[PDB]
Amino acid sequence: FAPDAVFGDRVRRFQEFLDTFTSYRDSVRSIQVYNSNNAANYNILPHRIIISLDDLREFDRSFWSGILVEPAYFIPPAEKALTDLADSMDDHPWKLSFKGSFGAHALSPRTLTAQHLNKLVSVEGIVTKTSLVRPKLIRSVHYAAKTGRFHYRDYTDATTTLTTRIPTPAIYPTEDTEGNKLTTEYGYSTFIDHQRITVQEMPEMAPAGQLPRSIDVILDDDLVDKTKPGDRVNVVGVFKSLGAGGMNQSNSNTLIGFKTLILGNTVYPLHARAARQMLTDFDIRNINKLSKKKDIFDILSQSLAPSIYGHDHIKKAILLMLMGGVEKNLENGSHLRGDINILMVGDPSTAKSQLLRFVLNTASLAIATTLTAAVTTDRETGERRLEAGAMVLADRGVVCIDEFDKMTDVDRVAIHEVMEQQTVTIAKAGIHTTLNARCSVIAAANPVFGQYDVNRDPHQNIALPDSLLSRFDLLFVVTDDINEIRDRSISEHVLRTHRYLPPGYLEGEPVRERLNLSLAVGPKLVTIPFLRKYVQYAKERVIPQLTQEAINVIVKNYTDLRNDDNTKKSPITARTLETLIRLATAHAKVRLSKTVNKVDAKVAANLLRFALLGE
Amino acid sequence: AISSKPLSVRQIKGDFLGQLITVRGIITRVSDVKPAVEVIAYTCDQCGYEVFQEVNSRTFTPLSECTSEECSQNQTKGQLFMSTRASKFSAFQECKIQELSQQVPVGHIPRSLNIHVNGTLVRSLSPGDIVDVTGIFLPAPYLLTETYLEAQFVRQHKDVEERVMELITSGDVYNRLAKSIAPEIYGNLDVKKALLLLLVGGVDKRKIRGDINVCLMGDPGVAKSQLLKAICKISPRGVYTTGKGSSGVGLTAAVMKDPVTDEMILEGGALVLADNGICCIDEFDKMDESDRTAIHEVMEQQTISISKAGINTTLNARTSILAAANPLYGRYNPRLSPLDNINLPAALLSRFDILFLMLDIPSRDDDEKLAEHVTYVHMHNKQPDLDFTPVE
DNA sequence: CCCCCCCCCCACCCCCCCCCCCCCCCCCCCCCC
DNA sequence: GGGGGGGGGGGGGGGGGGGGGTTTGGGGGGGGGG
Ligand SMILES: [Zn+2]
Repeated sequence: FAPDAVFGDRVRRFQEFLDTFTSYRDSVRSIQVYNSNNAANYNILPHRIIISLDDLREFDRSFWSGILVEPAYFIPPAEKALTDLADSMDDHPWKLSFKGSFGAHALSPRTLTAQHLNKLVSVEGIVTKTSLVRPKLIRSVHYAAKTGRFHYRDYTDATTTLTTRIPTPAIYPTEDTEGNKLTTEYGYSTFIDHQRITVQEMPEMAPAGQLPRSIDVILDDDLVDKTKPGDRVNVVGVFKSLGAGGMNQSNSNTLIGFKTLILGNTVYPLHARAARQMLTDFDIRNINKLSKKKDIFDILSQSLAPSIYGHDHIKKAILLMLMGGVEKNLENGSHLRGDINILMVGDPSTAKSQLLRFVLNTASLAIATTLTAAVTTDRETGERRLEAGAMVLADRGVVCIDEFDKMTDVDRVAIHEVMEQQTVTIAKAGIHTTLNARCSVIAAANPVFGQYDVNRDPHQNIALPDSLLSRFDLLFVVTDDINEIRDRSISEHVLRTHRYLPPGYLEGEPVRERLNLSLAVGPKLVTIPFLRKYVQYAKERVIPQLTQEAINVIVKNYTDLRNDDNTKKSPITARTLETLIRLATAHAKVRLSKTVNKVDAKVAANLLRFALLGE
Repeated sequence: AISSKPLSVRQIKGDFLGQLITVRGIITRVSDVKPAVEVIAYTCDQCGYEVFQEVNSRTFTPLSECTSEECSQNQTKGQLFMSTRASKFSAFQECKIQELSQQVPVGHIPRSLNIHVNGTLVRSLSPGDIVDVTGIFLPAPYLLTETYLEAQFVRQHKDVEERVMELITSGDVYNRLAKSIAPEIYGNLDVKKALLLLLVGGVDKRKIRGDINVCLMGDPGVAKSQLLKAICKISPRGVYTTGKGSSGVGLTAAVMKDPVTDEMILEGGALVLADNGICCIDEFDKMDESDRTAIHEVMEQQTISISKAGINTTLNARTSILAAANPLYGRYNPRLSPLDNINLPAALLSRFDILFLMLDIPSRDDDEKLAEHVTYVHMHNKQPDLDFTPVE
C-alpha cells in the first residue's frame, strides 16, 4: 500500500479522535494561552501533547494498533492533525507523546529485540552517558544579495525523521540558481536541540552471569535534559535501525550489525517507585501552638529516626545542627562562621549510617556523600572545568559524609578551608579564585582496624589528625553496646523483616525477578513533613539576637569547662566557646524565640558537656 | 529586553542562535592573542596589479591565478603571492566560559561555551574572571553544528598622598594601626605591632637583605589562621598558603605541562607571587624537604631554583615570611624547649627576625578576659573594642 | 637498615590528481601571381 | 621569386572519473616507615 493515499483518512480519523476526547483540545489551548500571556508582559511551554493509548484504543483499535506497530506511518498524520487543531485555535509543528498499557511493547534494553524494529516501544532502564546538548540544523534561511528573495533549505538525517528520506548533507548553499551570492540568516534559520542518552538495563532484572544491555535514546528540543546520569527512567519512542551496516563497499567485514536507536517521544523519570513545603493555616496554627510547649526539643528530636534505640543526645545535637547558628559578618565585612559541624565516630553496625539516612531525608538542600572543589578533565573534554564538591553544592545547606575516615589526603588538606573559612580556594590552571561553601556538616567514621577501642582517642582509633577532628563543633563516639533489651528488640525487628512474604506468594515460593517490568503498565512524635515545616517556619520567621544573661551563662560554663578536670580530657579552647554560642542560638531557633537567653545556654552547655565528656 | 537578561550557560538553547544574548559565568581558560585575516592581499608577479580575497570562515583556500582584467584581458596567467604587509588582519582571541559552580543542578556536569572576541575588545578577559558578556550566539561548521559566542560587550563583576594626612594628624598612628590589625582577635598587640613591620620592611642596599620575617609557634587555635588570612587581606602583594595547602601550583615551583593540551611552560609558585611582598605559611610545621629548601632559598638567595628538563634557572622571590609552627601531638608541653614540641629544625627558625611562642593556657582569669572579648564581639556586632580606633 | 609502597613510563563530500579527447595553431609544401 | 592557402602534426586546455581523508599490567627506580 502507498501511505500517501490513506494519509488523509488517518488525519481526519485522528481529528475525530481529538474532537471525541476534548481534554486534548483543552490542553492545546491551555499551552497556547499560557505562552501568549508570558509573551504579553516581559517559562515557555512546549508544543507537545501526551495522549493516552487507552483513549485511542477505545476510539479506533485499528488506528491504535497502527500507532503501535507502524508509527512511521501513523504518527506523522496524527501529529499533522494535532498541528491543524492547534492552528485552528485562535492566533510550527506540534508533537505527540504517549502513555499507558503498552503490553508486549513494554520492554527493557535486554528484551528489546530485532523483531521490534520500527515499532513503538517503552523501555524501562537507567540513564548513562548523557551527551552534551548540540544544536542541530533543520532549516537554513539566506538573504540573496542582489535577488532580494530569501532562499531556504531544509535538512534530513536518519534521526530527524521517523521514515527514511535522502540525507541532506549539512552544507549551507552560498549561490542562487542565477549565481548571485547568498548571506545566511541566523535567528530566522531553525536549529533544534539534540542529545543522546544511553539507557542501561536495570541491574536487578539482568539474569545470572550476564552483563546489563544498553541502548542509545535520541532526544530533541523539549525532551532534552529531562534526565541526568543515574536516573531510573521509562522512555517511549520508536526503535530504529540506521546507517549502512557494513553493506557499503568500503567494509570488507560484513559481520558487524546495523546501528540501532530509540527516537524518543517522551521521557518519564521514575523518581518514585517538597524542597520548600506549602503551609496551610492548620500548619501555621499547630506550629505556633506546639512552639509554646516546653518539651519540643525532646519531641521533635525524638521524632527523628524513631527506629533507633537510645541516642537522645545525638538526636538533639542533630536538631540543633538542622536549626544551626546565625552568621556574623563584623565591621569591614570580617566574616565569622555561624554554621555547625558534627562528627559521629564509632563502631560499625551502630546507628550512625541510619541516622545519616534519617537526616538526609529530613533536611532540605542536603547532599549525600560516602568534596571541596576541584579543576577536572575527562575523556572527551579537550579542556579543564571547575567542579563543585558537596560542601559547595550544600552552600547554606548540609552535607552528610559517611565513611569519612576514608577520605584522601588532597581532600583532607583542603577541608580546613571549609571548616575555618566556609569557602574553598582554587590554585591551578590560572583559575585562582575562592568559592562559597557555607554549609553545616555532619560526618561519620569507623575504626581503621578492629572494633573501636574506647580507651584510645578518635585520633588514635582513626587515622584522621586531631588538628582535623578538632574542627567539628560536636564529636560523638558511639559503640555497639551488648545490652540484652536492645538486642532483643532489634533482633525481633530483623526477624519480622526476614519473615516478610510478598503479596500472593505461596509459603516457601521463591521471589521472581520479573516483577517491575512485567507490571510496567504505565509519644506525640510528629510526621517528617511536619518536622520539615517546623524547621522551615523557624528559618523563615526568626534570627535570634544574643542577650547578655545568655552571655553570662556562656562565659560561666566555658571558663568552668576550661578549668575543671574536663581540661584533663580535652584542651578546651576558644572554638568550644563559639560552639556554645552557636548551639544556644540554635536552641533559640528551636524555641522560635526572638532572642537567645539564659535558658538556651543552660540547655546547650549540658549537651556539650555530655558530648565531649560523656556526663 | 532579552539582551538585558544575564543567562547562565545551560539556559543558552539552540533557539537563541542568531540573537544578541548576554551570558554569565566564570572564564575557565583564555587563549593567547593571534591574528586572523579579514582580507588577504595578493601581489601579482607578472603585472603588479594586486588582488583581494575576503575570508569569512575558519578556513579558506588561497588564490593562484591573477583574476584581474590587467592579466585576464591579456590572457596572461600570472601567479599570486600573499602579502602580510597589505593584508588586513584583525586580532582574534578565544575564551571558554563556564557556568558558576553554584548554578550547577544537583548531579549535572558544569556546562561551558566558547567565546570568540575580535578587534580592540581583545584581552578584556582573564581566567578566574566572573563576568557578564553580551554577544551573538552563533553556529560554526563542525547536521550538528559547533557553536560559540561572538563577544560584543563585557561587564566584569570586579588624592591618596593628601588622604594619608587624615590619619597622620590624628596621632599615635603606629600603635593604632597595629591595634587595627584584625580587631576581632583578642590581645597580642606586641605580636600585631611586629607583623605590621613586616609589611613596612627594612632597607636593602649594595647585598644587604631587607625583608623581615616572623614565626608564630605553640598551641593550635587562638585565631592564628585567621590572623594570617587577615594579614593576607590587609597587606599589598600578599599571599596565603599552608605547608601542604595551595596544592595546585604549590608553594614550591616547577617546570610543567598543560596536560589538557600538549605544550610545556615554566611557572612560579606562591613564593614568586609573594615577590616584592609577603608570604604567609599556615601549618608551617608540616611542610616537606622541598618546601623547607624553598623557604631556605628565599632567605638565603631571595629566589626559587629550577634544574629540570635542560633548564637551570633561579626565579626571583624577595618576600617577607609570616609563619605558624603549630606543635606536634596536639598540645605543647608549656615548660619545655620548643624543639621537644616542634618538627622544624632550629636552623630554619634562626633565620626569622622574631619568634613568638604562645600557649593556650587554661587559666580562669585570662580565660574570662578572652571570653569576655569573644562574647562581646558576638553580642555587640560592632567595635571589637573601644579606643582601638579600627582603621578600615 | 631493609623492605614495601607507589609512582612513572610504555604499548559522505570535497580536493587533488591524472587521463583522455578535441580543437586550434603553426609550420611546411605547393601553386599562383 | 615571394606570398598565400591547404593540409598535417603537436601541444594545450578542459572535462570527467577516482581515491583518500584509553585501560591494565609489568618492571624498575625512588622514597618513606618499622
Ligand atoms: Zn596579474
